[PDB]
Amino acid sequence: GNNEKGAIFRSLHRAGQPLALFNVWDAGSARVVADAGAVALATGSWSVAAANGFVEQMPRALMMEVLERIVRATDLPVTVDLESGYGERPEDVAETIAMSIRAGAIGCNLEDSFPSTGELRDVDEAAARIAAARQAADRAGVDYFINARTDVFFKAATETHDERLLDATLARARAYAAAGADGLFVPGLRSPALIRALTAASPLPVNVMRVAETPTLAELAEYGVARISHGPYPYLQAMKTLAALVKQGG
Amino acid sequence: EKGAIFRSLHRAGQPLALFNVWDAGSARVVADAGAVALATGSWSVAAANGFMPRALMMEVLERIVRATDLPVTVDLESGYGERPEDVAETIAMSIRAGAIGCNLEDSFPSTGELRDVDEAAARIAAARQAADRAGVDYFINARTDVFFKAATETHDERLLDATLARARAYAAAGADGLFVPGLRSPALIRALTAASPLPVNVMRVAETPTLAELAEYGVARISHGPYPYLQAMKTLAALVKQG
Ligand SMILES: [Cl-]
Ligand SMILES: [Cl-]
Ligand SMILES: [Cl-]
Ligand SMILES: [Cl-]
Ligand SMILES: [Cl-]
Ligand SMILES: [Cl-]
Repeated sequence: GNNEKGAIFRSLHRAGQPLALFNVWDAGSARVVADAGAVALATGSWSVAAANGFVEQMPRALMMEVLERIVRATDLPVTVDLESGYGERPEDVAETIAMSIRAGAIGCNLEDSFPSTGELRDVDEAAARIAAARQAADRAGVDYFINARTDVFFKAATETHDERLLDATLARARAYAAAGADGLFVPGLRSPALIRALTAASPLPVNVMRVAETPTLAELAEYGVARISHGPYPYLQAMKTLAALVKQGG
Repeated sequence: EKGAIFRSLHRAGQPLALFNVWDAGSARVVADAGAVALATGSWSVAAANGFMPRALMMEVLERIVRATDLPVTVDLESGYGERPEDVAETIAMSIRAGAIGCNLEDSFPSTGELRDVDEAAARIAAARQAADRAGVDYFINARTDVFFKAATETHDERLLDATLARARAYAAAGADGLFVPGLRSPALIRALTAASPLPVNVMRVAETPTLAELAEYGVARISHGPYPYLQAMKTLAALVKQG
């Protein structure tokens, strides 16, 4: 049942032995990833939107329909990217999370940026959305993993990534943990020293994104990361293969 | 314009090469890669969506149509309809969805058996009339399963004879193209294209022969079934295994 899937998913967040997730975008891709030995599935908002011909411009109901097809395609635990939570106010984000649970997801990514400007929400406004999500999950009686994404590093040029940004990231992480987040996702962060400092101080299991060849999975694990994401890389590789067939006359 | 463009691309010896797409994202990728038209394939769409009801295919189809300015043809399998009247309705739905052609197959969908020639032709006629009634330039690619269903060892001049007699009945009914999946023999493909009343579509099995070699056989259209989807999923599986 979904609580057992939720428990399995939670248990896989292990500092130094990280959960690696590949984002799927439909039931076919879900099945392929599960058959290739994945231990859980994630959706990615970018991949799902691209697959469906969009640039939270995809309506929530259409995302939920996609999610249900993904969930029923395999027996693996599925986490869903809900972006900023498809809601103006905290109560609206709670409805979104509650709908994700009804759709059969056992966790989410919930991000702290405004879809209008891409700017960060105030720490406590962001935390209030997390708290509403936690409450919705708690009312459902489900074991549900809220992975709180912070865009502190993601929105900053790499050359500006330093201790001040790490400190801002950690202040958000503490607020988000207190509000009921289960994990912290910090995309855009690649510095070994900063990742080490983050995992040493974070109140929550840390998710980082792999983009370049470096750092590698083994390196990230050694820094103490608990979860590794790849964004739309899987979808983009699949589509590269498709485009090359077309050009090669294959 | 889309329909007339698509029709014009069926040139014997200068064939249209079609890749079957299965969602709006794949449609865009293929278009950006230089394709001049797009096809939907039923197997790929079903696979991507976890299989299929007519409504889901039409929903998928509309999203693929809106995704690019290319002409789009849709695989309608046997036509999603018990009687010719029902096939006409499926065609009408596809036109509302923005498709400018279809593949329509002459076999019973639950068994794979061929319909008698007059019943298969009547379904083509109903499709043609539905398109004519809608006032659209719509390309009906009549798929015959003669080589698809029959044992390889019966694949001879007699099976070609059967294929050609069906093609002529289908042409008289309003078909615009003839698709003969399961036909691989170069001698039979050459014989078929020389005698066919309609531009011929063959389906590539392997990467050999080249698009150039097939063109030299006089074919007008070359398709690839679910191969593009399967290759994309191969890459996805490999990525996961590499970690
Ligand atoms: Cl993604
Ligand atoms: Cl960095
Ligand atoms: Cl991700
Ligand atoms: Cl297909
Ligand atoms: Cl043959
Ligand atoms: Cl095909």
